[PDB]
Amino acid sequence: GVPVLNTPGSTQFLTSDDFQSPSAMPQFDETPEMHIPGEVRNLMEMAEVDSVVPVNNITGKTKSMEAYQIAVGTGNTDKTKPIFSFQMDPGYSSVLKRTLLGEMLNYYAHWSGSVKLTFLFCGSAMATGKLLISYSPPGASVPSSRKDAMLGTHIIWDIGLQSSCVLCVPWISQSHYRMVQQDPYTSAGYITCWYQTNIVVPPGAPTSCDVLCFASACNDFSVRLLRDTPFMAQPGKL
Amino acid sequence: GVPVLNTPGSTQFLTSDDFQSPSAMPQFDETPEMHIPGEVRNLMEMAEVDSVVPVNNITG
Amino acid sequence: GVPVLNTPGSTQFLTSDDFQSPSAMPQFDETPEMHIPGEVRNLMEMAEVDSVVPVNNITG
Amino acid sequence: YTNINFYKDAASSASNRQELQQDPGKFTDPVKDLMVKTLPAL
Amino acid sequence: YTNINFYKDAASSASNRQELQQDPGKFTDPVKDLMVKTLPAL
Amino acid sequence: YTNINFYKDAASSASNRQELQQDPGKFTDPVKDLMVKTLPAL
Amino acid sequence: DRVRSMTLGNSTITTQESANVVVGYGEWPSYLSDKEATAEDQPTQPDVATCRFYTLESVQWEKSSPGWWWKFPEALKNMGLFGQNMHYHYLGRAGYTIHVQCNASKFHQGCLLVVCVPEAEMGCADTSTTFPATELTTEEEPHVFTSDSITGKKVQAAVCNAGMGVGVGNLTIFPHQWINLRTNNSATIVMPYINSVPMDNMFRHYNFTLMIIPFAPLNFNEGATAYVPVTVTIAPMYAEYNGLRLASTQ
Amino acid sequence: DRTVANTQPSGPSNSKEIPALTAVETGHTSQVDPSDTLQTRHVVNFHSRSESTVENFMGRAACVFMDQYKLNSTDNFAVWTINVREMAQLRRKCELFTYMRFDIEMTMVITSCQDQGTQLEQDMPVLTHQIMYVPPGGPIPAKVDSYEWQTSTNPSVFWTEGNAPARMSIPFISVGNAYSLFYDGWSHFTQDGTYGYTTLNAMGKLFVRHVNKSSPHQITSTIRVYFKPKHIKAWVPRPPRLCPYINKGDVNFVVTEVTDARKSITDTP
Amino acid sequence: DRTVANTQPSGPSNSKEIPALTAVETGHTSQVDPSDTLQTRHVVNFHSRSESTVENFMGRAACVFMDQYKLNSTDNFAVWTINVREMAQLRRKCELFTYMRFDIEMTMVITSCQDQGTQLEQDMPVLTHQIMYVPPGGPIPAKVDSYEWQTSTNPSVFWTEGNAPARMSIPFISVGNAYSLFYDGWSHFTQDGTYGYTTLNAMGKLFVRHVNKSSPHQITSTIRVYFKPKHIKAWVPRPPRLCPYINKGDVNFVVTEVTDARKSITDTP
Amino acid sequence: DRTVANTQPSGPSNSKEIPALTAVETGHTSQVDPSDTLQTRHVVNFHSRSESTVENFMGRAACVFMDQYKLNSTDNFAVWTINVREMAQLRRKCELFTYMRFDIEMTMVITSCQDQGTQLEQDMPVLTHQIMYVPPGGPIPAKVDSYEWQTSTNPSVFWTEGNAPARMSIPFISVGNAYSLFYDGWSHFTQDGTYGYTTLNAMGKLFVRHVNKSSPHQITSTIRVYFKPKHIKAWVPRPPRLCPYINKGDVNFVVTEVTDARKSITDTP
Ligand SMILES: CCCCCCCCCCCCCCCC(=O)O
Ligand SMILES: CCCCCCCCCCCCCCCC(=O)O
Ligand SMILES: CCCCCCCCCCCCCCCC(=O)O
Repeated sequence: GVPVLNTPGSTQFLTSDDFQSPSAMPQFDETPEMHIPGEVRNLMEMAEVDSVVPVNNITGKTKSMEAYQIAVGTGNTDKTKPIFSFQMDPGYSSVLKRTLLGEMLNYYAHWSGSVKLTFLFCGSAMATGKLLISYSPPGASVPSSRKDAMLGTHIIWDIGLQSSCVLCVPWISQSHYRMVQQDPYTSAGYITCWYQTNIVVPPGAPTSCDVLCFASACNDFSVRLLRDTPFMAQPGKL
Repeated sequence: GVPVLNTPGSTQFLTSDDFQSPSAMPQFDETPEMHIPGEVRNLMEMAEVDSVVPVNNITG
Repeated sequence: GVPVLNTPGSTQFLTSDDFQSPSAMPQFDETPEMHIPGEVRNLMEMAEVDSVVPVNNITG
Repeated sequence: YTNINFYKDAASSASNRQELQQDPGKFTDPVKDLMVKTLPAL
Repeated sequence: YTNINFYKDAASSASNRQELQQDPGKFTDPVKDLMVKTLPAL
Repeated sequence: YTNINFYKDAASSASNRQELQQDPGKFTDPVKDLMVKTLPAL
Repeated sequence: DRVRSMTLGNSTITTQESANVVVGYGEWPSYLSDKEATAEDQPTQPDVATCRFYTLESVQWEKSSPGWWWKFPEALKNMGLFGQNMHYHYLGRAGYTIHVQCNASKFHQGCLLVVCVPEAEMGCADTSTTFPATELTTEEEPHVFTSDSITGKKVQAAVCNAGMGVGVGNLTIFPHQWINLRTNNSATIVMPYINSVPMDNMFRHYNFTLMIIPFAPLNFNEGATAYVPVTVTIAPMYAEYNGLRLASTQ
Repeated sequence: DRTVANTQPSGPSNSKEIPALTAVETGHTSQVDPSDTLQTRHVVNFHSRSESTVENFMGRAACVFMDQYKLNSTDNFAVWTINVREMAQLRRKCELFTYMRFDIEMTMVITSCQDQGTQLEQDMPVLTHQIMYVPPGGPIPAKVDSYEWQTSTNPSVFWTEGNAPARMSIPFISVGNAYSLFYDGWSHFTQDGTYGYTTLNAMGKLFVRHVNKSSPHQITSTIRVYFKPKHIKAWVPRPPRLCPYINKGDVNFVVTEVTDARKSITDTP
Repeated sequence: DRTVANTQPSGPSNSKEIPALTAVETGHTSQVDPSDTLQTRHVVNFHSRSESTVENFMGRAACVFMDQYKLNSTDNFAVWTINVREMAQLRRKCELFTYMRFDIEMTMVITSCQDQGTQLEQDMPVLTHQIMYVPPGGPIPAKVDSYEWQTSTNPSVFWTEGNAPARMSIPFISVGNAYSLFYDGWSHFTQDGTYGYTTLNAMGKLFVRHVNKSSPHQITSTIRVYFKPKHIKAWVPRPPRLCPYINKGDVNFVVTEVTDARKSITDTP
Repeated sequence: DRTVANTQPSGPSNSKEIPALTAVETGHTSQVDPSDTLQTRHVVNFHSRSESTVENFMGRAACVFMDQYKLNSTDNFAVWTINVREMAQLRRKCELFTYMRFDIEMTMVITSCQDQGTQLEQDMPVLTHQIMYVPPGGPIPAKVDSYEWQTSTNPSVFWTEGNAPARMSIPFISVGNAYSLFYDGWSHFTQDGTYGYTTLNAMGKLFVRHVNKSSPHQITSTIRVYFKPKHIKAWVPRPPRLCPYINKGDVNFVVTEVTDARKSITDTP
């Protein structure tokens, strides 16, 4: 007859608890294990893998293959205007919301780390050109000229044999963590591209080419708070 | 007054559980054991024994 | 089946008690601490600080 | 745990569910004379 | 008892109600130069 | 506590929530030949 | 590093512009061990006869081509002694190396994605019924995707979802390589055996699916060659078979 | 529980090293760090990827089944085939891997409510419920008072209302070496039958009933089951499902959109 | 918990050894292994015969008795002679051995329900039940308020409704060295009386009743008893019973069929 | 647990030491002791400042929320944004410091009562309640039978009435290094939006509902939540709030009086 006193919180079911429970099947023998290649252990490994980003999310292209194609041209017209522009925020920006990084980010409410974006030039081997890609830290309006975009984190890409260049955002934030949802207190910056030089092609070559972008997380990325994804809904019984 | 917290799954009866229970008859003395030939211990021993198979299971 | 006997005072909520309780969020990682100047530890430190006294509390 | 008895009586104990002992020779081979598989039976 | 934790998490622990540490010098004496009670202040 | 098992069965145990092991090289770097970041890829 | 040479059996493949080969998940294919074995018999292990390159039919990459898919290992039947052993054997194990060839001049542009999806499951266009097995596998010609929603007792071949109900751009998680006409003209992927059971019947189970989807459309000017062929070559490796009986006519 | 990598100081550099330039046709993901392309200071990172693990991600209960049985023909008991493809919330999470091994920790919640009628005057004692798991191939009851209810060998749980919810643990009970969520094959060897993962799913059925024989007026009850996977191992990560689910049996879907439409290519909200 | 035997490699052989040939008139079962007649590889078997043991096979509760008693003459209490030949589910399992020693772990489930009447307005407190085991030769109660109910020496259990089911353990209480399930003899020495196993069964009776004296309206209760054998030993295995049971007292049966009829000798479905 | 300082003996003194004289413009508080200006004896003080600590001061439960939900549209469930600025009793205590780190130990008390109606004859079983904490950004239920209630990832607690009150523990879940009770800033970078501490408060919502589907007659329930901070650290002490609170969102106030009026300067009651 050991004297015991019950404490508040007894006889309750909490989803996030670890308690021992009696086994329904006693002394069951399981099948021997086998080595299956490709064992994932953490969910950040999937985030690190590169995925294509639907930059051209304009109307009429969200249900086709043209959403991933960033068109480039060779001309004298509109050489002072941005090629593309979007928000750096991975959580809610439509451009990169549904990517592999975004999908895993929508199961969490906090995030931190750095993100890297690479660009592939899908054009003729004889074509050559240069491009300027810049990241503007938050605190000012979106840049409207290349003079405004050359005062931030920028890299000059020379198209050639390598055919790919990587841009890294170096985690400039006031706090240690940011919020996946849109909140004015914590927000990222903007990504913009500009023409360093025009694209020159020899006679007999296609005039227009395409560029594709890939986004992935760095080795210092982490997520702390756990929530449910907002991309799934069940109206009725299946 | 040791503080304890009840866990889900209490006050239930599961057929396949092993728990100690109070004895109805305390200090009962059983009859001494005796050696009875033919002690089965596993149910696969009976399976190993050969048995006739009704192959001709046709009607009648 | 350890025999236990409940004692009076069980299944009650007292405001001034210290008991362990299950955690809603398991294995959560908190933000690293930072040194913030001006850490109060006892409430008598605030009492020791001098304050102005409204002696002339007359009407108006 | 799993080896502590809180009751004096022996019947007030858990079942022995981790014992594995076999002896199929009682039924499969009841012959008095030894028979070799390689050698002919008769 | 009173020093045994039955839960792995650190937040699932009792409050620290037996700690007594004080430092009134932060607020009572914030002056850069030392002041002696016996000696005149100025 | 936290390391005592009151049940013989292995499935009747708490979840392993304090294990941290990673291997991103399986997916990030599946190439047969080693690639150096400083050196050109091709 | 561009040049590479692969020799298996009595066949050899030579390439002058290519990238480093990709091993699936970092594990080279091998033979089953005794501890992981479950069968009780002596496996037959042909080496030269059933492990060599087999060149499939080629296809033309037109400007409006949406893509193609193949469902191995059934596509490898009736070719050589690999298919013949399949008919007479209930169980089998094998590994594969996939080489895809597509060449163009310096005045042509375009990009291709080559990816192997393990245990890819295809849904029907009509959600309330199922499709015949002919739609998934034909064993002679590649099945083509489409750029619009289709109807009937057929798979949803829309390139947007790829027939699996997932984003087309997220397929890079699986082992893959890219074929950019400006840089390379050949892609090689080595895949190990991946299955829940150590061995399984080849005919009724489709281990993996090879999908080629053009992200960048092919474009060229007048006077250039308009017929660009795409050829796929696969070679089984470490073939093992257990269980011998009468041949299965299928 | 180790932390993430720290940042190393960098300075101006002019040389032939090209960390930024790479080739994406090889199939390799670049390992460039922010220090490689910018001038950075030295910071010590104590952040840990402790909640991103598969075990912690899957370690939370989710609803899998819901049904109603009444006490006053076939409405007095409920029958459920044990499958994890009936609730979208848990189906999406478990379809990110091809093969998985795990041990479930099932729990149930049972509630009862009197039905609205003209006459409601009644006094009833406490209620008791029985849950029986029939192994595959076992006899299935056809009536509330059928002979299968006496569980000589099958497991059973009896839970009187008012107490804590019942909980049980089940080990790995798959014939193969793992649970195959996606199966690309046909049941028959002639490439016929049922195409999908239904062939490999051979889990048994579950039966719930009221122990009390009768009540003066009708009473209805609802049972909800929650599953928590533990001791979990995963293989072959898969992309998330974009399109909403249509039917539990198959993976049929409708054409959807990759991302939300924007006004223009250079439109920043 | 050892595993089963592994397979050893074999090769082609031509010699005078004849493992396959044997004689079945000797009464010995052949010990031929698959390696002896075929060419086999080497495999390591980790399968264990852990659930085929008698203790694990018998280690599961089964229903043995069911009856109803009412609260408002002889209907207020129930009388049961303790026998294991009343439920077919457990009778078939325990008739595979001639002699057995075991210790039971009995448990009971008690439910109550109000009876359907014209007037049902009543308010009643919780109910309590008493179960008494009368040793062989002891006085048997004849009324609910009889004097035998005060258990000076007999065991008793009181269980208020709403709590966990009661459980008790009983040791080996047989006069002989084991429980004789099958007895081929007559009670009297003149080869007369009752033929069967009823003579050796001398177990006592069980009595259940309501502790509460009366209720404004009739209430009925049902008790179910489950037995789990533990610390079990078995002797003389017996073939399973083919024909369905007819009467609890004896082993009388009707002529049945060995196997299901097939179309022909060479008919494969 | 040390004691306070003891008193030291003093005697008559005539010298140039001036402990009493000081300057208050320096910003330093004088450290004069009673022995310095008077003749005192020697006493040993054993008094300890053990209950003046911040941890003990904050270590007591306080009510933070109260609402009603009914069982019979949007009245069947309650929604609460987790904030500590709704009850004056705890708001005043927690506004004495600018920044604070603490771990709460929440508990709930749930009571139910039948509503007064013309017809009150009903018999109902025990009631069960569910409490779900939606993380920030998570979907919010819009109906009692909505799909968000199946907590695949969100935490939940089920408490049957009649048992002990439920209790849970929550760790430090702030993005920053501490909880900023007072924030002197604007949400937007253009000095617009909402001014106050509401911008930094990003805590999630709480949902409570009835598990039982329906009742013959309406029943209403009330839930009260209590918070106890533990493992607490405080910074930047602040003066107590004089004026009574007006609105939870902001710190708006009305002009009040410093002290109670007296008759005259030399008036002693
Ligand atoms: C009610 C008491 C007995 C309950 C027995 C346990 C319930 C049986 C469920 C076993 C299968 C669990 C895992 C299957 C998941 C899957 O099919 O992928
Ligand atoms: C109700 C409390 C007292 C109960 C006493 C225990 C019940 C008596 C049963 C004893 C016999 C058990 C084993 C007999 C089986 C058999 O007859 O073969
Ligand atoms: C009902 C079970 C789940 C309950 C989850 C815990 C409740 C969430 C509250 C977290 C915030 C606590 C501290 C916030 C105080 C503040 O805002 O200053």
